[PDB]
Amino acid sequence: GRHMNEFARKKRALEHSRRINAGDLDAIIDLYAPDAVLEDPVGLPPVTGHDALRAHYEPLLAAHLREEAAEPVAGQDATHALIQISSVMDYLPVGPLYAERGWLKAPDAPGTARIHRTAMLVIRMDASGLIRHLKSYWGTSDLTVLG
Amino acid sequence: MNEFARKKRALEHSRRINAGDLDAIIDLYAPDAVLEDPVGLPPVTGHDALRAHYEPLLAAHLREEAAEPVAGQDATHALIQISSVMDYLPVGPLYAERGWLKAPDAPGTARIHRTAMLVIRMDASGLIRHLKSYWGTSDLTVLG
Repeated sequence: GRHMNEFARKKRALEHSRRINAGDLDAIIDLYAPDAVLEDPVGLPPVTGHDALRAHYEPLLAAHLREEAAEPVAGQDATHALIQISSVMDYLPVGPLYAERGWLKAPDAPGTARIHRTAMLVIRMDASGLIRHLKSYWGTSDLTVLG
Repeated sequence: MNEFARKKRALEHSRRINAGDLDAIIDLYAPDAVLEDPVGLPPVTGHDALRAHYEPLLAAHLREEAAEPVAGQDATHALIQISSVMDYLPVGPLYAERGWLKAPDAPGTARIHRTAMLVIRMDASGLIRHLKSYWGTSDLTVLG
């Protein structure tokens, strides 16, 4: 008994990419419901609630995570927006964790290498515009170690 | 199914739609496949309802251009963004009814553009168990 229209969900999905690029942690977290569930990537155990979300985004902000997002689409189901995201960030300090997980090799800078990743996000939003659930789909074949 | 395999099947789905052969598309689906197109509408399920879903699209000469897909680290998912164009008839009038677009001044030369993102769940054989096609009224445009 209340919901968010396609355009607001769409803009909201673009705002998530926007705030990630702006690098302010407080703003990124504000987009999530207090108990929001993040799967990044889908296939690994979910990150849930604000404190865990902060700890998830901090290393990404340290690696200077940079996203260029394509135009999102919307579901006709009152909650969803999907968006494709191309991303670049430094190998450090996240890369070694992706290496340990089995997702990529290990460059030879590594403090000058960068990582490219392609992902498609499935985003569930409630009537307040808060993200209740975000699934970031990307595999090892969507993960590349650049220069 | 490895990621590579999953990605290609996703691409193959767009290819067979473009080819226009009904049987070849349906052949990609598991016996109990579930299709949601669009997501938010009642699921289409079963061989016979899957055919009746794709038959008017084929008549509309639906063309898909697929972007590069991604795979989930979960052994089943591939996601793919799809831009599609089709003749306004015969499906347009359906969409216009529900208020998803405004009916054109032709309609015999008008086209329908659509942007969608698919979430495909496939079994070990590369058969589609579940396909969620996410597209909204704002992802739908009437051409000419």
